[PDB]
Amino acid sequence: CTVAQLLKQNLLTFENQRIQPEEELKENLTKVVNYFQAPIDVAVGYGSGVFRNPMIDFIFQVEDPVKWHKINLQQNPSHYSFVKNFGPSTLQESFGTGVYYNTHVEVEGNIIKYGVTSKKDVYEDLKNWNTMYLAGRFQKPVVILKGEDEFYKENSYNLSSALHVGLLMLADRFTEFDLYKTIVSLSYLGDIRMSFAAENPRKVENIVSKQIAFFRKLYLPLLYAEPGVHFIESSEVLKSMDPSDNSRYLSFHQNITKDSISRLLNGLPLNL
Amino acid sequence: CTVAQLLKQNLLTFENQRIQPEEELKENLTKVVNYFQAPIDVAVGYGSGVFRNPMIDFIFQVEDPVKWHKINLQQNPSHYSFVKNFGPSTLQESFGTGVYYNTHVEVEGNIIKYGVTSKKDVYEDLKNWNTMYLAGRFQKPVVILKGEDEFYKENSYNLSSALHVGLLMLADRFTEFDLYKTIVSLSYLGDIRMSFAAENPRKVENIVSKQIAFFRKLYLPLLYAEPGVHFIESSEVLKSMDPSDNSRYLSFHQNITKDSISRLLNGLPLNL
Repeated sequence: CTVAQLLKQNLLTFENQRIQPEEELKENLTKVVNYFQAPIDVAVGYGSGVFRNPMIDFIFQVEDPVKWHKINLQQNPSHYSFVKNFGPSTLQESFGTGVYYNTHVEVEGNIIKYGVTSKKDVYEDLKNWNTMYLAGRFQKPVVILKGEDEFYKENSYNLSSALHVGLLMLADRFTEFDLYKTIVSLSYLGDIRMSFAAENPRKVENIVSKQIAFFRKLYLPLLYAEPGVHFIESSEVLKSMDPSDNSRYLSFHQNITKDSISRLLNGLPLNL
Repeated sequence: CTVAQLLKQNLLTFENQRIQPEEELKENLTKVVNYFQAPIDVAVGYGSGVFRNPMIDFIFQVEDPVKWHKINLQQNPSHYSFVKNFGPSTLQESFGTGVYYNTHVEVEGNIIKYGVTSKKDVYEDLKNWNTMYLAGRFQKPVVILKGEDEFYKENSYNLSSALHVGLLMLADRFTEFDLYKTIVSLSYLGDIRMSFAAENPRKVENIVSKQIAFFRKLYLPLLYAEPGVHFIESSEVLKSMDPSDNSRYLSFHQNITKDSISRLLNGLPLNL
């Protein structure tokens, strides 16, 4: 594969999001997601365990959390930290909100950490950016183990919106490195608040530099299709560049008018 | 004044925050602030009307919004956009929330736009970062027309925490430009969501470059006092540098250990 092939990716089938891991590592993560009996609608993998002893982080989007946590309690009560009372407690309030994390849980010889959240509040964030605490996590390279094509359709507008905010911040001439570092800076605090990011946070430069091939697969097709954003490098260097190359970063030019900025600004989910 | 003088600023008296404008513009601003009959506790000035026809932006922090708006309604009812009902109807739900804005208002020959919010909820954000929508605004150069010494004390931990997040994101060697651009990237989306930022948003490089003298007054003393962060430039060039000089950007080195990053991380308000 080459960087030029990344530009002609089918955006209507969401080919830019179809990031699959190593064939050995793939079904190893399917082994741990098919282990759970409770119905998982969308399974997400991310972190140092997926994008390579390390712990593999997961996100489980569920039809509804109270019933999912019920069945998982019957299957794996050792994952939780329960309370035994002396009286004849809390039933729904503990599981009905936010994302519930279970850390350092062994499943198939893998130390896993999975957060369970409502699929509805993820989709609402992916299209409205109510808090962007969830959407910001998916503006970065992730692996979808289950429910892929349904999730790609909902995240496409989120990815597009992320690039638009980047174009709003960067000037006339910018490099792809400045763009990825900017997109990462948007969700940095939110990923710390949601316990998404590495348990000890990494540097912005290191996040992008080590995942440059997947940041390109995500956003380079959106840059090629975005009207008014021109590639400066010729097609000869794009056909000869490996996506994981950090020796050269592509530079861009964008048309910056009063109408272009207002078009970018008004096409995002967070304006009244 | 020189960049070297900015390094030995009295942090105990919050001298790094005491940003006062031109003497002619300062009296022109307090004439607008003192015009309001309702009691304003902390008057904030920001935007292109303060850091220079343009509209001047304000933020009024009040002890209680419902009784503040009642006094301002009977004094300036033309500022608001009221409703008239045919029946003999909200009362408190319209003002006991968020920040209420009145846009394109003349006060004293100046077209101004002032937002009113609870001083209690500002201090809750300046200390805990519940949403950082309000705190992110004061991580950037602002002018305090009223309630300075009481506001500076509450914002000092906010500024210090902002620099710590920047150090979490920047690598071993970084420039002051990289630090300011990163700090701005943290509050960029939050300022759009709160209508703080200019009604047409500006590029990050322009926000920093045109305000470099005040970003230096804010954060250079904090970098001097921060343990493990050393200035690379010699004291001879710091004594010959004007704070508003964009020709040279100071570079830094920081010591990056697992205990240094954990100290920065756990010293922040947003982790349970």
